[PDB]
Amino acid sequence: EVQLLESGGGLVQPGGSLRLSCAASGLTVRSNYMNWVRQAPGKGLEWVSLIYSGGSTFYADSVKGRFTISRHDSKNTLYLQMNSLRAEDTAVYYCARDLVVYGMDVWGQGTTVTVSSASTKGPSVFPLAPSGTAALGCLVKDYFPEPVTVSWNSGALTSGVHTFPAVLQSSGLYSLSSVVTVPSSSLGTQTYICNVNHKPSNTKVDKKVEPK
Amino acid sequence: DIQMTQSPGTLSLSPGERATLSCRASQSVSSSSLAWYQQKHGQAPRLLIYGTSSRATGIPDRFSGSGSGTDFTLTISGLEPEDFAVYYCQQYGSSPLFGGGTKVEIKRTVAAPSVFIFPPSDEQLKSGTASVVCLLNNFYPREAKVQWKVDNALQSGNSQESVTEQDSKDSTYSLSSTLTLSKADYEKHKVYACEVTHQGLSSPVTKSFNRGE
Amino acid sequence: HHTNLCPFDEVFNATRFASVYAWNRKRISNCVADYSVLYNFAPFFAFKCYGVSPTKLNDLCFTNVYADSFVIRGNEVSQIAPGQTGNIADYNYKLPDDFTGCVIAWNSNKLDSKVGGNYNYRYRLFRKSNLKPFERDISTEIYQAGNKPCNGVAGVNCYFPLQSYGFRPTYGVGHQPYRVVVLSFELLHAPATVCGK
Amino acid sequence: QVQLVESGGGLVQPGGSLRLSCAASGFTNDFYSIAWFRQAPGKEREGVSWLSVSDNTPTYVDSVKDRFTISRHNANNTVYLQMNMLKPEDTAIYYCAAGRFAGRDTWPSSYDYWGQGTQVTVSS
Ligand SMILES: *[C@@H]1O[C@H](CO)[C@@H](O)[C@H](O)[C@H]1NC(C)=O
Repeated sequence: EVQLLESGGGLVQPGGSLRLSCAASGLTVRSNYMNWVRQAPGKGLEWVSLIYSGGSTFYADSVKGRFTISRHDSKNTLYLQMNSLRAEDTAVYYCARDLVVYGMDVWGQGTTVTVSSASTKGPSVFPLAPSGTAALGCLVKDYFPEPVTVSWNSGALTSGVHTFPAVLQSSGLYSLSSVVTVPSSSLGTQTYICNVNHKPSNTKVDKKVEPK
Repeated sequence: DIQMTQSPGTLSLSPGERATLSCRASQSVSSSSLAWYQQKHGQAPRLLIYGTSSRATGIPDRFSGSGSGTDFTLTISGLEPEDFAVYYCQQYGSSPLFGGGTKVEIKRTVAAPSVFIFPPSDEQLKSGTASVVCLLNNFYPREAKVQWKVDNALQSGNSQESVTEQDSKDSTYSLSSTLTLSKADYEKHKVYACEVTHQGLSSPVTKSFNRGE
Repeated sequence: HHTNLCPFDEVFNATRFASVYAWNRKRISNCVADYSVLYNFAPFFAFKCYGVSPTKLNDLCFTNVYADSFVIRGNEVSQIAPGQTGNIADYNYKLPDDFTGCVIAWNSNKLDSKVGGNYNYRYRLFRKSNLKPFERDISTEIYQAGNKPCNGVAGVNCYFPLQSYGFRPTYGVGHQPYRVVVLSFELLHAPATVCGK
Repeated sequence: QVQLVESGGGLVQPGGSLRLSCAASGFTNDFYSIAWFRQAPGKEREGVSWLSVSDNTPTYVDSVKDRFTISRHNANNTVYLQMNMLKPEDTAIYYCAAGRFAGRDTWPSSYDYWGQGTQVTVSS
């Protein structure tokens, strides 16, 4: 049972602090090279910090003076203290055990850090009314932060569903659409409801989409 | 400071084909300091190859690595559906340094998009904002052009686009373009249209509606 | 009762050098040493002394002088200095923070790189804690990286601690071999046996 | 509290002269060393001249040996690099670097303190 499990990610305003955790099992953080590696939305992997078993620490230039890597030997847990956070620190943060010549063989699942002055807000859900096959959907507008989940007919409708990646609007709020194509013959006989869930704001919206 | 460059940015091949991914170092380095990682969409990276040519545990034989000094190559002898992902090389210098990554996408036959336009709902108009959505459904290749037209005026600077990942079943993409106006601006115009240009279309396709009809 | 030149030739011009994890030490005594000659030797692209100027060494007498020598790759030369961290400084050869000797280094690609690699030059990759200053660890015990004992068998979380450099002529200078000589000066409550000219 | 202040860069024609200066302050003794590194647009940072302060020993790479002179004025704690017979190959950003040791080293990573760098250009 060799695994890594991150936690502690969340939403912080610029200049704030956040502490990440990475609980190990099987391997021991006391005896390994351990890395933090982050990935900004739509970008590549960036190594961030490294701690030797002997205790030496190293940092990328982009985080020097602000981030601090450490560990708790008894709890078998790795930490990353992040101070003076900036918008460009928004990323998924992974911890990994480094074997150097044998590569980083063990990775966690990642924990998401979002740095923004925007306030948590639930989405407005508006119908995309239909007008062989017809297309309909839901517009999930003006929420923050990521993510939202969208299902159709409580999960009974999955075929032909396209839920698009959100776009960050100039207001700092996210917006996305979820669409589905169905036979036009079923518009008058089948209800279509999009089930929107935004857990950060505890928002649950069911929107029936009918022809206009 | 060593620099790692991966090419191409995107590799388009069909399943069953042989893939060759390039990773170049600005300095000639030992092969024991170069590793490869695979990252599928929405998932964490996983070690693929270490020491330039050694497969990590559980990695199938179709993955191989080679290279010496400055030019390193990842070879996939017969792409399987699960192999279409992003691949990163990584060099161990003063610190671990990842290349920019290469995405391996599925090359399929050309598929023209189905285009749909959605006017803003009456519910949204009550809030003072109007969003117009143009949908491009199940097309390939990924390259496409959406031109918003408002009373025949080409609209630029007030729309945003989003593209789904390649579909697991037909390997197509879909795109949504959202035109955002104030309610007061939306009421100043009659004809709203999106004109779609794509390799699968002999001429541009336009979907439109007249506001209030 | 004639005083001879110190055998620095046997250190700097040895046919082969030691691996850094098993670094060699030569105890030098009862001889005259010209340090300025070494200092003005141009191929020594790295010649650094701490708390003392290299041209002052010829005016000083010591009880003994120690010459440590080994091979590392080029981009690790900066770790052979006081206050350094990294795989070499931490796990292979450690200088004390208050070091007051000299560090000498030069490219040895022509001597130590081999077609097909020189895997006989090795370094310690895995170690649980840092070396003390001037500590030499030649253990080859399997390294336990997890909670399960290895019992001398490499496997999951059980790794051989040493790794080969594999020096090749086609590597860049950062990964080419560099020969290093560290001079330490010892002063005891005893007559001095090593002086400068 | 080590600080390195450089000046003296600029544009010159082939064969012209240029003098760089590096005012080093904050050291607690003379057992430090000053080096001039340069970095071409697409190449690596490479040292061209060195001066060990305590013993006042200069060192030069072979490509500048009869063209560059490094020296120190003790009054203003400034190390000067006189560059004569400049060639187009000399075009680069020149950095002053300081190392906490008496002597010389070709590796940039061996120097703990770096100036902001000054641009030197030789016109074709
Ligand atoms: C070491 O030997 C080489 C030839 O192998 C010679 O060129 C060099 O001068 C010698 N160094 C010294 C310090 O005598």
